[PDB]
Amino acid sequence: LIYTAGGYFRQSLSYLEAYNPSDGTWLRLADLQVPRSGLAGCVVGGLLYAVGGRNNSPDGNTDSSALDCYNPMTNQWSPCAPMSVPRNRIGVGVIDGHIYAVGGSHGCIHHNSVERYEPERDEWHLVAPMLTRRIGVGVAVLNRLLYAVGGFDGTNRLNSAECYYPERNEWRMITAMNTIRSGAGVCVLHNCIYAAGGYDGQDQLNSVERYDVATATWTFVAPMKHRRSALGITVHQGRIYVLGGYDGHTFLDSVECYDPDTDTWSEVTRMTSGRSGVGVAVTMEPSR
Repeated sequence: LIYTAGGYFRQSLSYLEAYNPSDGTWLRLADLQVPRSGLAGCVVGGLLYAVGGRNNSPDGNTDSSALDCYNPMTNQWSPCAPMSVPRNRIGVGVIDGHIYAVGGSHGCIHHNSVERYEPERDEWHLVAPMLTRRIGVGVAVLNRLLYAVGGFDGTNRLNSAECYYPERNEWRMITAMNTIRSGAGVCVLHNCIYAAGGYDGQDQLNSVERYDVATATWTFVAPMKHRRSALGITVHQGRIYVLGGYDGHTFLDSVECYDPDTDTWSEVTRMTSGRSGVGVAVTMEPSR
């Protein structure tokens, strides 16, 4: 199952919905404890983690440092220890069962900080900061290395990408993308880092480009059918899924799937309601 948590459409949502690519169905599950947009989702030990984001309530607007975990066996949410700072429009990646929270904003502060979460101790430790302040950053893990791609620094939208070495504890710059992208969807498929969509300060983008480590190069692939930024992205059974996003006029509910063997995109499903800024991950389906 593909899970989408949170999101945004006129305000921040607490929806938690799971998609079945063979059923067609969307499952409504336990709402997030607090409505949140601009968050990230990941899966460690089967549990679905929802990280950071912001609560845009009609009453107030607060960036979040919260970490919350969802259990598909219990269909229940449980809070974890929070990060050191609120991180809206965050990126996250998993390395050896540890959650890396990357960038994001807190009010006017644009983070370059990065922190690591250890699920076995429910603890958060700060690691080496990034070379760039990046909110709306895409994050991926390839061969146990953490990559931070694109983003916005508060003044400029970025096309650069950097790599973090966990044991070396430092970041080093890599080849920049062909396109400046903030709020793109970044994932790993096979051994290539995919950057899809995003916003370049002027247009929402449908272009997709993938980074090959062996040649240290970003090459363009088949573009999506719909430009979108602040989209959700995940990989399921060797195919990429992008969910939602914002195209400058509407909050999309389109869900596109990319088949790498044919370099093509297809529209498989719509979400129950358009939204952007979701967390998205894949884990076992819940329990009847």
